[PDB]
Amino acid sequence: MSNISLIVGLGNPGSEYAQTRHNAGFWFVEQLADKYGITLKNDPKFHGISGRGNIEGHDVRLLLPMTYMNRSGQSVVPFSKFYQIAPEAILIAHDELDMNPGVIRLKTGGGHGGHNGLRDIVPHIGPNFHRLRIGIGHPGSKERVSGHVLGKAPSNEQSLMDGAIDHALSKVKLLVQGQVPQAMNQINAYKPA
Repeated sequence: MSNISLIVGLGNPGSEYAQTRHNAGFWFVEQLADKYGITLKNDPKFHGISGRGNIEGHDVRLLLPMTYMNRSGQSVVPFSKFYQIAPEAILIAHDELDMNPGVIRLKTGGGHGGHNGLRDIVPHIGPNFHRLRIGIGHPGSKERVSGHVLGKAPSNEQSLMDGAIDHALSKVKLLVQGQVPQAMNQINAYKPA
């Protein structure tokens, strides 16, 4: 398998969305960046904030679109095309409504599952990139979905999510080194301690 060479976190720009559940992807990539000392800088050419550096012996790019969530493809697509990165070398971290806080899964392929950031990406690069689905819970009804993803989690649910993100972070070495089945097994087995 392809090594993962581009890791994307999905979310919305600005301090009012930084702590919301819909920025789970940003939390993961920001924390990865600082773990490895990768600096994320403004990258207006690609409508995002990006960085590059060594993670566990491999040269990896990191991207946070600054397009707003529903327009994420306007950053991910031209960036991946410019650097000639195939979908199979891409990991996209995002909030997943269909999984509870503290649940996290790595998935390869499939569609957007209703996720409005992935909806903007699958059409243009196809589906065969990897996803880190960070569970944020489902509020109860189709009506409350928007206020839930656009809201800040209470501290109990947030700890659960952070625990899950910390675990995936510890598996990034397998991902960048091409070890995706092993990483999938090991990420997908997580349960809160």
